[PDB]
Amino acid sequence: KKHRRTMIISPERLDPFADGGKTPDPKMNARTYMDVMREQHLTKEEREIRQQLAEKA
Amino acid sequence: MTDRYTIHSQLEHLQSKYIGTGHADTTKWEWLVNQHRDSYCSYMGHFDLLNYFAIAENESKARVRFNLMEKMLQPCGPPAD
Amino acid sequence: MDAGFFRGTSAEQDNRFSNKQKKLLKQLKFAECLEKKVDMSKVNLEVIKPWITKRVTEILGFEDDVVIEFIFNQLEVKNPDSKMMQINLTGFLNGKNAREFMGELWPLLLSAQENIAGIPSAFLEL
Amino acid sequence: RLPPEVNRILYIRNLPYKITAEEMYDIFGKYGPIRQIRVGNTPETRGTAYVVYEDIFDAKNACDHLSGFNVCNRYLVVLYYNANRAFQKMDTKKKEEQLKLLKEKYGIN
Amino acid sequence: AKHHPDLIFCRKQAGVAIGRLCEKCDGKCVICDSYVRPCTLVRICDECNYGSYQGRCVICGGPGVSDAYYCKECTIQEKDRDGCPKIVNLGSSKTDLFYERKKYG
Amino acid sequence: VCEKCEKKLGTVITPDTWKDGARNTTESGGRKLNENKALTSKKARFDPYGKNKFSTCRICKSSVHQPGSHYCQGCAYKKGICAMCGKKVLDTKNYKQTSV
Ligand SMILES: [Zn+2]
Ligand SMILES: [Zn+2]
Ligand SMILES: [Zn+2]
Ligand SMILES: [Zn+2]
Ligand SMILES: [Zn+2]
Repeated sequence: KKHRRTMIISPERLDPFADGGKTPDPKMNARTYMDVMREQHLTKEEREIRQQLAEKA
Repeated sequence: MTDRYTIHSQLEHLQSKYIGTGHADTTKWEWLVNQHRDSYCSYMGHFDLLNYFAIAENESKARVRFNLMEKMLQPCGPPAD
Repeated sequence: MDAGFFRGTSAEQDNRFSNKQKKLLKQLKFAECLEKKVDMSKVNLEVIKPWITKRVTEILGFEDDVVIEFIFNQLEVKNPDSKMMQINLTGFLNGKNAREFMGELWPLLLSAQENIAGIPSAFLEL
Repeated sequence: RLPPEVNRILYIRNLPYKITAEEMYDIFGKYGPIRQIRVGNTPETRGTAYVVYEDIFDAKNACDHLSGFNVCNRYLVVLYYNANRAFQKMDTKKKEEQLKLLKEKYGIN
Repeated sequence: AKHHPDLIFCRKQAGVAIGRLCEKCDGKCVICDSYVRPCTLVRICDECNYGSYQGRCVICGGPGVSDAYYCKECTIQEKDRDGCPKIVNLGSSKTDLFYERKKYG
Repeated sequence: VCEKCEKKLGTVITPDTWKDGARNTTESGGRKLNENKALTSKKARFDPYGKNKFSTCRICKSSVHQPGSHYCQGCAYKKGICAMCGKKVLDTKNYKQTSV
């Protein structure tokens, strides 16, 4: 259960449907879907890296 | 404001369930199309209103019912927008 | 009681919330051509699939087989609802990419059903 | 032999105003090396601080002994900071090039 | 119930299952919650007597001990025709009572 | 009342909470479904034209409060009898009944 205390509140997320699905404004710094999936894939990869580099040393 | 929006969701819930309830923004056209269609259904249902209409026009009852079913599509003309 | 009885209310029971699907069918701006009806028995699908895969892959910047197969699964029914498909993709893609995406996938399926072979015009060419 | 809520970051209340940077680091640096110190500028936050220790055990010890210390004739209130949220995006491009340089360096995958 | 505005009825198409009432709810009307003049028997929809839930209370959900009726006034107004009258959500009052006793006890 | 007269008793509109041996619950059958109140109105209630007219005690001549009773509460308590039929339900040889 303690795993729910590891999770932190994410930064601001974007709403695609807001204002009739308008063209998204650049430099808004709101995460979209593809930003989220990149971060998820990137942390999976980073832990694979540390798990590999653990066994070497 | 929020009370306006909660009234709005409740009334569209009703209108889906019972076809033909209104809300504060029912137009004339909508109200009258509902009461035309309800009238047609009522005429089909009662046997003696349907007899009366089949006598007053010299038609058979099957023709009368079929014409009433044809009128159910646009009973009051096209939508007014 | 194997689960609780209480599981939340469904949308048919609860009047406190408005119908979000109808509301989005009003306010999103859909592409020009999506009103034309499509029959999928008249369309060949597996020739359509690699273009979709490639199209989604470059829009996304990576490949998501769940979005891919989701799009494919929506096209399995006989008359696919195009407006719901643009809504259901708007979350994953920009909502501007979803509009463009339907705007090219839909006339392509129209061209496919007009053919006898099942194949749209630009794919008969090439 | 530690509770899960222990953290490297400490939050400090009742800090006398315009205390020096040197005096701060000297007070908090006894328990271990210090990763970073942030001091509140805005007047609603003014007079309170965050201190990050490089070691988790030093931060544990500084909470355990630091509390109720008397600096500038006032008691010092120390707590753990609960880093419960993130304030910016994690900048996938920098993390990508960093991981590419590590993986290139050790031939991992 | 009529005393709780946030409670919600099932209202699906009722079936051949007879709804029942636990000892606490015995003798009252499911809709308007009265004690007098019982007119008609309550029928519940299929899902609401699925499985283990077969035979629980309509109004609260406890072990049912007698049959539930509509009163005469709900029959005359045809409130007995709206659907399955099983209450599908606990509501704020029931939940608050639990946490309050648990805090104390 | 005595045991044979208890079919002449009136019932309370609300059902009894102790269900066993009740006369007004659904299971007992004394609370019937689809009751028309106008048809069952004169049952076990006073009706000056009907069969239960306003009676007085046969002994003290003061008015009873229960339909179909021939003895007022005090006289029935003191003599030990059923208020409706007058059969004795209590042996009062050793009881100094006190009206106080
Ligand atoms: Zn109950
Ligand atoms: Zn009722
Ligand atoms: Zn139900
Ligand atoms: Zn008397
Ligand atoms: Zn008797």
